[PDB]
Amino acid sequence: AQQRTMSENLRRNLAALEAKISEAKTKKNMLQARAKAAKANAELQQTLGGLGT
Amino acid sequence: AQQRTMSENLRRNLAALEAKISEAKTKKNMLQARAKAAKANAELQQTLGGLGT
Amino acid sequence: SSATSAFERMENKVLDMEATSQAAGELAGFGIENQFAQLEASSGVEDELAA
Amino acid sequence: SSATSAFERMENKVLDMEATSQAAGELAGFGIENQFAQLEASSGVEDELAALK
Amino acid sequence: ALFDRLGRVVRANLNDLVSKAEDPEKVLEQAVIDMQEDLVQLRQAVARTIAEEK
Amino acid sequence: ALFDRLGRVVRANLNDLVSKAEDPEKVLEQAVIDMQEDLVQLRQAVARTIAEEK
Amino acid sequence: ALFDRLGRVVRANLNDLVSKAEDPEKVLEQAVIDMQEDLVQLRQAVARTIAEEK
Amino acid sequence: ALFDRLGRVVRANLNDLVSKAEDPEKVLEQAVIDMQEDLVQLRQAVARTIAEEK
Amino acid sequence: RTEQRLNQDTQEAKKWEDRAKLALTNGEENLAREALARKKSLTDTAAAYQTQL
Amino acid sequence: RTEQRLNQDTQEAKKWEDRAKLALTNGEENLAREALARKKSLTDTAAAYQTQL
Ligand SMILES: Nc1ncnc2c1ncn2[C@@H]1O[C@H](COP(=O)(O)OP(=O)(O)O)[C@@H](O)[C@H]1O
Repeated sequence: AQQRTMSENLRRNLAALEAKISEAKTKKNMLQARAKAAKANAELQQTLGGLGT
Repeated sequence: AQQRTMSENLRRNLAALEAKISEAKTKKNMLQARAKAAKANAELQQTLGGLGT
Repeated sequence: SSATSAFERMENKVLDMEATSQAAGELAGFGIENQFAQLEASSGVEDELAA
Repeated sequence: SSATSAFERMENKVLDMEATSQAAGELAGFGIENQFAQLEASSGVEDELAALK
Repeated sequence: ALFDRLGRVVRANLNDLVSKAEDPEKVLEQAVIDMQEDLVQLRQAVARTIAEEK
Repeated sequence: ALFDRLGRVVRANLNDLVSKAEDPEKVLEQAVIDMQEDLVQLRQAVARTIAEEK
Repeated sequence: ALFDRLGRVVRANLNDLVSKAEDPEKVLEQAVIDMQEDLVQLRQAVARTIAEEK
Repeated sequence: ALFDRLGRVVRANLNDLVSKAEDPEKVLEQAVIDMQEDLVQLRQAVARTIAEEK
Repeated sequence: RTEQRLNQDTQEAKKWEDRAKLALTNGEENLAREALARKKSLTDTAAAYQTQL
Repeated sequence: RTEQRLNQDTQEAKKWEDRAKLALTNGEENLAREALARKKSLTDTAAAYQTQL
């Protein structure tokens, strides 16, 4: 009974951790995409902006 | 009984301090934002200003 | 280490090419609604008659 | 020496910077409201006329 | 007070220098790599409490 | 004011020297090459948000 | 007392100088760091207390 | 006051010289660069503010 | 370039006029008002460019 | 150049004056006063230029 309830709680901590890591992976990737978008926008604003070489 | 009575007193004070620190943390961010915005506004006003050379 | 800081760094650069969004923002809102509405409605009555 | 005192100090400094910028604008030539008031009144009467027809 | 304030100013300056040097995108990425590893380590440890339970 | 004006004169002179040295045709061409590359990088990143969406 | 007055002037100048040397952006942030650093250690004590209670 | 008058003459000459040294073609352009440089930084602040609001 | 800028602003003003009216038909006066403010804004800018031309 | 500066000042004076009509209608009394005061100062400036011319 001690081991079973201990293991169940430990299992729940494991699921919570994983869920958070899944969340972080989703967040990470959209930020990478957005970062590349920002960079791309900047390049067009440079080339197709004002005057200069 | 003594342990239970005293460990609960400590929790009231931790909880109060947690409210307090988080208060500062949130205000820290918005204040930095406000400060950057204001700093920048002053910079633009100087540049745009026609007074002085 | 912060994911949030990573976002901000990106978040600013996003800012420089205009991101206050008085255009995209304004445009899209009433655009998508109004267009599709009037389109399909008027069009649809006329179509069915010929069919 | 404490964090809270330092914070109150930085906070006042920030508020003072917001106040400096505000005052600086008024002295510079702060219009805003003027333009805003006219554009508000214009869009009003124009929509009324637009709707009328 | 003089040195007490100096200490606070100094730590903030040091942290800022770190923040400046700090690539946030590698931190976040690097973090996911370590978190995944930790997840795996927890899974093995959990596997042992399950073996013991059984 | 003297140095303030000197600074403005100097930056303009420096920018002009850059503008002079600057081949505009390579800039524009070089730019298209980088923009195309960036487009590709965005496509991969987007591919990842699509995978996640799915 | 002139010695004490001299000291007061010296300290006042240095206190003003380090006040000027504060960078709110860095400092405000650093102050929060200190708050967290301190809390963590309180939490460790509350951690022990709770364990002892059990 | 003769010292102050001497200074005024010196500065007036140097101010006229740097005014003469201006090249409108370079300078006018450089001035615009400064305007943009400055704006970019304002935009970064407005960027943060907007993010915080959200 | 000035000629090009003038025409471009004139065209956008017509699109915003259309949008204000389409929005007005669909409903919401406040939305139409917002669209009109932009309509006027572009009209004003266009006038300036015309004179410049 | 004298003529050019002055001509300009006279146009700017009208922009303040015709702005004052809108402000008065709205009930923006202080804004209307400041607009009139601005018109006076430009009128004073314009006079000084004519003499100069
Ligand atoms: N004469 C010029 N006009 C416009 N941009 C220029 C010029 N010379 C150089 N540039 C570059 O183009 C950018 C223009 O600034 P930016 O803020 O993007 O323009 P805007 O404020 O119109 O969006 C600057 O970062 C600058 O490095």
